Amino acid sequence: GAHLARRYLGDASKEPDPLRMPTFPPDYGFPERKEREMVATQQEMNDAQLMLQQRDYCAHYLIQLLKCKRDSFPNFLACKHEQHDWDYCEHLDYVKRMKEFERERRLLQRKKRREQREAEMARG
Amino acid sequence: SFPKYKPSRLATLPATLDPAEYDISPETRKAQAERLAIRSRLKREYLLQYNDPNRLGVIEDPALIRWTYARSANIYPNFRPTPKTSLLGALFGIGPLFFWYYVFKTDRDKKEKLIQEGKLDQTFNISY
Amino acid sequence: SDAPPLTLEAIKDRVLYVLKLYDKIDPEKLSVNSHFMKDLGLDSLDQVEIIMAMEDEFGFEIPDIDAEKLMCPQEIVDYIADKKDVYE
Amino acid sequence: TLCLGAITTLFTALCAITQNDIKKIVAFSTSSQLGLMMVTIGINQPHLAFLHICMHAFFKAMLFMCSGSIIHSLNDEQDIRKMGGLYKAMPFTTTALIIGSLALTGMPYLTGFYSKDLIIEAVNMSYTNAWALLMTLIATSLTAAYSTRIIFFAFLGKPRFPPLVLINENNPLLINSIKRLLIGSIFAGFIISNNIPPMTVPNTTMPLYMKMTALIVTIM
Amino acid sequence: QQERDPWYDWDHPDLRLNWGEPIHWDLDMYIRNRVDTSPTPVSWNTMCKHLFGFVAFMLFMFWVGEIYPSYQPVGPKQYPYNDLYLERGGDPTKEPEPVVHYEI
Amino acid sequence: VHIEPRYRQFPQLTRSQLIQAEFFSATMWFWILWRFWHDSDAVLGHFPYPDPSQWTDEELGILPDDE
Amino acid sequence: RHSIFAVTHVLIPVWIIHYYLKYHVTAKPYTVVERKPRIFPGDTILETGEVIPLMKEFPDQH
Amino acid sequence: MLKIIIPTTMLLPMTWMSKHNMIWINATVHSLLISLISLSLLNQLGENSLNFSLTFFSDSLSAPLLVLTTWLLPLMLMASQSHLSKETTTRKKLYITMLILLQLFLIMTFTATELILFYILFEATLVPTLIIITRWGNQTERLNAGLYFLFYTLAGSLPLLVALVYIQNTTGSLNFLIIHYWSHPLSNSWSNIFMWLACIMAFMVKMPLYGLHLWLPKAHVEAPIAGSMVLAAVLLKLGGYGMMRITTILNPLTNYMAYPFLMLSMWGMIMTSSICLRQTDLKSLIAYSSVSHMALVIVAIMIQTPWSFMGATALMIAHGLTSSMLFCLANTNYERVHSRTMILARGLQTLLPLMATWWLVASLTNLALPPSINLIGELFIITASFSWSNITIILMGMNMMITALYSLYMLITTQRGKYTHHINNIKPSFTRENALMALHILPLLLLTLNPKMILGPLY
Amino acid sequence: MNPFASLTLTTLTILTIPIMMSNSNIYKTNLYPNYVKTTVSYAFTLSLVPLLMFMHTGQEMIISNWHWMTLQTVELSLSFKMDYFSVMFIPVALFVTWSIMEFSMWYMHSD
Amino acid sequence: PDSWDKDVYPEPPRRTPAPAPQTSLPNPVTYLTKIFDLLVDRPVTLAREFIEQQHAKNRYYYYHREFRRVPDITECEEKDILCMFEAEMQWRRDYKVDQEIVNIIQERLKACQQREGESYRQNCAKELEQFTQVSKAFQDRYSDLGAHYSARKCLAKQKQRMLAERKAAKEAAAA
Amino acid sequence: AFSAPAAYLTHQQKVLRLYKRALRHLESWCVHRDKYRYFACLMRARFDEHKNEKDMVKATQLLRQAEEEFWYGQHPQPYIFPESPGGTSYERYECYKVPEWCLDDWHPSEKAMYPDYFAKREQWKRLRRESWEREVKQLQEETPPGGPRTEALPPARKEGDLPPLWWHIVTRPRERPM
Ligand SMILES: CCCCCCCCCCCCCCCCC[C@@H](O)O[C@H](CO[C@H](O)CCCCCCCCCCCCCCC)COP(=O)(O)OCC[N+](C)(C)C
Ligand SMILES: CCCCCCCC/C=C/CCCCCCCC(=O)OC[C@H](COP(=O)(O)OCCN)OC(=O)CCCCCCC/C=C/CCCCCCCC
Ligand SMILES: CCCCCCCCCCCC(=O)SCCNC(=O)CCNC(=O)[C@H](O)C(C)(C)COP(=O)(O)O
Repeated sequence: GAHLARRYLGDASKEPDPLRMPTFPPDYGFPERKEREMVATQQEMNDAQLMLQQRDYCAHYLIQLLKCKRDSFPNFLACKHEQHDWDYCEHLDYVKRMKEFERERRLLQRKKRREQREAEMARG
Repeated sequence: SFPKYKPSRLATLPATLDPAEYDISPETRKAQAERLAIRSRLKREYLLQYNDPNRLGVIEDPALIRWTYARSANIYPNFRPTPKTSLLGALFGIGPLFFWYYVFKTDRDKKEKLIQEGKLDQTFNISY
Repeated sequence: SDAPPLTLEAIKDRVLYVLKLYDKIDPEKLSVNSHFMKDLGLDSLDQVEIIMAMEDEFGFEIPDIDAEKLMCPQEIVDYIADKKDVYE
Repeated sequence: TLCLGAITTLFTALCAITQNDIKKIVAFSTSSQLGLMMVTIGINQPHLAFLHICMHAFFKAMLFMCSGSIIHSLNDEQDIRKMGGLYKAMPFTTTALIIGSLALTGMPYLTGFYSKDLIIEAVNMSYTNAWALLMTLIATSLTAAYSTRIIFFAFLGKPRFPPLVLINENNPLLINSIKRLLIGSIFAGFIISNNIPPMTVPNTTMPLYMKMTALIVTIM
Repeated sequence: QQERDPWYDWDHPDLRLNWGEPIHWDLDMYIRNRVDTSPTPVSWNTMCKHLFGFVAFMLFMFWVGEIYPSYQPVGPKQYPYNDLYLERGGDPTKEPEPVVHYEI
Repeated sequence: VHIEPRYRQFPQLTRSQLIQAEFFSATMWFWILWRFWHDSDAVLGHFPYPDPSQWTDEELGILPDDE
Repeated sequence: RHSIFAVTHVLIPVWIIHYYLKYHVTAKPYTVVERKPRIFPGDTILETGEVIPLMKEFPDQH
Repeated sequence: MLKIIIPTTMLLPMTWMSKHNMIWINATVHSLLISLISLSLLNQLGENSLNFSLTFFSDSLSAPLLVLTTWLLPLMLMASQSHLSKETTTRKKLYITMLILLQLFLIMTFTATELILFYILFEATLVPTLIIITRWGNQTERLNAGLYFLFYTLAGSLPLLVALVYIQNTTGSLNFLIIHYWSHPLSNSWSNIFMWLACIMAFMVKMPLYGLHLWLPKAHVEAPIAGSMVLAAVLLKLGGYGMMRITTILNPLTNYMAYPFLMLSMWGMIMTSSICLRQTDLKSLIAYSSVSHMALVIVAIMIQTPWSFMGATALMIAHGLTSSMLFCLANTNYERVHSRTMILARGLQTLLPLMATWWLVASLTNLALPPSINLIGELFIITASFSWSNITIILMGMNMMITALYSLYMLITTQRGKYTHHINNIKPSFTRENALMALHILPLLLLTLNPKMILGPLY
Repeated sequence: MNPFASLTLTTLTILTIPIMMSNSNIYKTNLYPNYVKTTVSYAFTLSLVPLLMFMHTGQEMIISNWHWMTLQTVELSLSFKMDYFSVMFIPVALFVTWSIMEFSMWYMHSD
Repeated sequence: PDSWDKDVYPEPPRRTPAPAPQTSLPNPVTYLTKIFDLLVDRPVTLAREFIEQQHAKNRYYYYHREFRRVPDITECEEKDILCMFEAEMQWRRDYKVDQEIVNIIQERLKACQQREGESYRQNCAKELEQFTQVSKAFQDRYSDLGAHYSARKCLAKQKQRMLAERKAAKEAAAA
Repeated sequence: AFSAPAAYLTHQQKVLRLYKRALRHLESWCVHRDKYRYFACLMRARFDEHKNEKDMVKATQLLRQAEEEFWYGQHPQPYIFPESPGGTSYERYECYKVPEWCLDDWHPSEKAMYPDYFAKREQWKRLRRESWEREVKQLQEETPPGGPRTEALPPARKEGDLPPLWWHIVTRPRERPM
């Protein structure tokens, strides 16, 4: 989707732009925002040679999964807990991204409506 | 009644859709008779040497020799300088050369001018 | 291996078989030397249908110019034998 | 690359659904699968494309072998309009071809599933051209369409071949080759998928309707 | 040469020619390994229209889809160490502008 | 193994080919059923897709149209 | 006569190839290059015996 | 280097004193021995050339050409003896004398240290070739062909002589070493422009250049098989060797004087490749193939880069071998059926399978299949031209598409299809023809095994 | 010496033996197709081993064994890459070719 | 091995991890490795021992040819042909040596790209810098000479570059 | 392929050929047998509805309209028998067909095997040599002075003659030579 229909048919001025995002500063609506912490050091990630696209905030679970995959080689059906944990925390990262998108959308629509209302008040 | 089919150069008209073969005259029948007569005479001539036990070699075909000679050696004696011939020769023999010369000269002038200013990204360009 | 080396008697048997299932042809009155137009009283369209049945049965096409000339089952048998190099 | 893959797969899948020569149908299916591979490359998923190559080789070669067996049995006849009821006359060939067609259509837990399903779900969840996505979905429906055409015309109904029945598929070489590729087309997807290290970020969070898109379009 | 009757007993069956008959000036172009002019079920200038319309329509719709892309309602992907500044090309003696990602 | 033509009759079938075909169809269906029984999440999805509309404004942090 | 095929078609070519690679190809630098093996937290290096420490006290989102 | 020159001058009286039935054997065995002797010239240095004496020197560009010539003479002898069986002993000895004189003149041509002696020998090569073409040609057109071969060359070479002597009055020497060490720039003037043209047009007409190539189809079709072999394999490379030797003094004028010749070479490459598609004659197809390849060589020499020079040398060697093999292959069928029309005898694979294999290998090598040296030279030239200008990859690419087409077309026209029904005089191939084809093809792959030896001095 | 390289090279090497034997007294008998089928099957089962090594330790290699020629600054060598793609695709192609050859023996019997 | 100097061709200290089994199942890779060792590596080792034992019985040497330095083209008069010949040969030899240096650096870069795996973009940038420097120097020295190159043309190129640099520096000084 | 063509095609022949083509294309459209039988009987009724048209002009106009309708409604991909000029096995075996005269070029060692076959071949060659002159004489005597008008050849009539121009028809290589 409905977001595509809303942006491409409805009013796109209150619809977030995925390329140009975010347009608001990170501590605008929040009194304080906690800094996201990373568990795996740069050297561990380099030594594991994960990839340039797998070196996100989720790399520790991936390193664990790779280690247990290498350890239990012939039994290729044993690394289910580690895979599940990695997939779960990936899902959490995705949910956080959806949260950021929805926050940006409501920020844009609220700010634009409030600017229009303030201009209307100043016009009368 | 039904949509019509119009022939083209690379998609000709079928025999069953040719109007000329459904309106006939005894003159056309005579012409077909002569055509079959010539074809049968040529076939008999071919088959007489084809079945000869004492024939060893290649049955020379005057038609093939005529085709090759017309395609290769008979062209210049029948060539006349006309406006069409001269214009087509000048076009197809001069236009491509000057067009390609202009293209390559323009590209190389652009390349050289970029080189002089020092902005070409010529790093690692060792082999040339 | 592949299909067996078809013989003359097999060809004649198949021809008479496919002809005996034609509703316009009497089985008893049909012989290997019966003429389609004269002996059996069929028209040209029936001959065309018979030739098409032969093409369907033996799995190869008979050119029209060659097809028109066939008039008796023996002619069809001879044509099929000559086409497939059947000599025994 | 993505646009070229999309147009290729759409056009070849659309052409395949009306063909009567079985070899032509399988060739157009191969071309559509290559277009899908190009689409997968276009969305920045090369390892998925390689896995799809490996997955597709098995059942494509095996489907071609089944078609060749059918052709050889019916005196070198390739038109499906003269291919009658071979469901009972060619049991092993029928079983193999049905399994291969199911694997091609992305039937769950077969060889084609573990690559094509992930390819579709990765295309649905990326910043790509919308027309390419629509063309990919139409192509993956037309895949099932032409597989259904092949099965329906080749194995169901009444005989349409010449009356001299030479059907015989009892040869150890043909049976062994088709059986080997059949076991491959049943288990290689799972075995290979579970035995390679993760080279891709998985798409774990997906809407229920969009996660099932390939199955729905295949069933339609 | 494809237009000629294939059921005739030609002297050269492959070329579909007879001995002694005149040879076309462009025989090597029409050897039926090459340019074919045999009639088609659908008229020329009608196949051209449908084909050109199809290609032009696909090109236009691909461009339209490019200008109206499809995506998911998600924010940008986040990478820890300043969008992996050291990983994507090094340059360890410049102190890039910090890139900070906050919890939500 | 020798099989002769039938000429408008059903072709001769040996027991081995029927056994092989039935066995392989049965094993394919058994594999599909067993894998779906053990790995259903690969088909039906594993993690629930949340609805952005139900997200409270406090956790997303936008001011109540005042400042 | 029984397993002669595996001797003149597998064993001899692999003997020749191993000889050529071990004693001629490897005699020059950078002729055979293998990518460095992966190292994870917790392994022990074979040569120096170094043990790689553990990894930062997982938050344990059980 | 007289150790190679004297054995040919000894081949002469050896042939003239042999018994009436032992001329071919003696000529073949001793030509092969001389080729084995000349194989030693390939031991080249990396800095300077082998300066044997005040008169002869050997570089790494002329050594492969000498080896090719000494190898080609026995092949010409093997090919010639089939159709000269009815000839008298004296005329056979005269034919062998013509071949020996041609080889001797080429050998002294490729190693002359001074430009005027090189010109003298490069012009003396005209007489034996013209005599062979006019005297032992098969059809009435041979006469005219000879004339087209002669004057087309001479009109290009007469100005060069003048230029040469002019240089001697200006710089004081024509020795190549002194000329190279004492090179001075050529200013942009009309006199320098015409000096450039005089020095270049001879080798341009020898290559030949597009527009100046009308003599080549005539000469290569009307000549006997040995004549065709010697024109295609070696005689076309004289222009390239001369251009490489002479372009040392033409800089920096060439930097802008090469434009018309580059355009002619590229567009005529495309044009001749297109011509080869519609050809009713089998020898003219090979002739126009030679024209296209030498146009590529002209481009490589004109752009004047080391990669282009290496590619040009490799392409000349590979083209010589390939064209000689193609001519011999066509001549076998001609000797069988007494006609050069391509569509006369078809389906020859059914009747002559090993000859079909020879045809396939020759055609695959013609269209530059990797990793043959043909493609090595072609790819080096293409890369150098891409460095020269990026748009060239269009024209070159077009050629690389057209060439293969006609090549395979020829094969499909001659070997595939169904045989002609009325031709029943197609005898099984002799051991002589098979040995000729094998001796043509094996050195090609052997050179592919070690390609650094035909890549010229720029290697 | 880490049999990965030797086995990977041997897998490609043993495929050319029937090509070299095509001029012997086996290309003239009726046992040649079986000979080629057996060669392909042996090549497949031999190539199965580097796949196992990669699936265990992720081992990859490049082998530049023969130096063909060198330009001024460009070196051309006979080099092979045995990364994931090669070790994963070679056994699959060998398996498919083995089955195809077996099928061919029966399909092309009358040729 | 010691066949080549390890300073011209350096390598990292080659850290490898010890095996850590976690399953009761046997590992087929080690079993196949043992079989391969016992069936291939030992006969090949014995044959190589025989070959080396035969070689050590007949030992002889070959030497690297040493060239002294002759006056360059700058010490050469306009028409002194002999000194020109010597200087030109020396220049050609130096050109070949420079090409070989660039080749060595390129081999180093390729070795890095293969060895470092997925971290090649960061882990081996030092050799990228080395290749950039050596390629820039080689391009400044020898590029654009074309065919028929010589010591005189290289000297003219160097003089032109020196004049341009001196003019630019003198202009920048006045700024 | 065996019968000599005539100067032109008669109206009956054209109608019969159209009937065959229409029936075959209708079979291509109607895949199933019962549907094909139903529509083929309908087509037969359509064809024999106007069988008794005494005016040839209207018959030819009906034929024209039938050809136009057939061309509009023809199957774009009609069924072709495998060995027909449009089939997938049309000229498959032409690479295996070798003329008999090649056996004249065999080495005597090759001819040592199959001695009886080559004895029979010598018998056939001698028969051809002995009958060629009589064949030529019969063709000369039977031909009209203005040359042949068709491609039909006469049969043998005398005691022991052979039909003229028989060597290259009797000694066809085979349909499945190798
Ligand atoms: C079929 C193929 C045969 C072989 C073809 C070979 C091609 C030969 C052509 C020669 C190429 C260049 C010749 C002349 C060099 C410059 C070209 C000139 O036309 O351009 C301008 C020249 O301006 C005018 O065009 C003057 C020339 C006009 C008279 C020439 C007639 C041109 C008509 C074409 C006739 C075809 C000639 C070939 C006949 C076969 C350049 O301006 P400018 O800087 O001032 O002159 C530079 C020389 N300077 C430095 C001494 C001053
Ligand atoms: C860049 C330079 C080249 C670019 C291509 C430009 C067009 C080239 C035209 C080539 C002309 C060659 C003429 C002689 C070739 C041989 C004769 C010949 O081809 O005969 C046609 C022969 C017979 O036809 P059949 O369908 O097989 O019928 C058989 C049943 N009766 O069929 C063919 O071979 C057709 C070949 C011609 C196709 C050329 C047109 C291709 C154009 C491609 C443009 C699209 C580019 C793709 C871009 C993708 C985006 C990255
Ligand atoms: C699938 C799409 C294509 C199918 C569409 C086909 C449409 C065609 C249907 C209409 C065709 C006609 O009515 S056209 C009807 C043609 N009418 C005549 O010819 C009148 C004179 N009669 C004769 O010549 C003979 O009796 C003859 C009838 C030849 C029988 O020959 P025989 O008795 O000696 O066998």
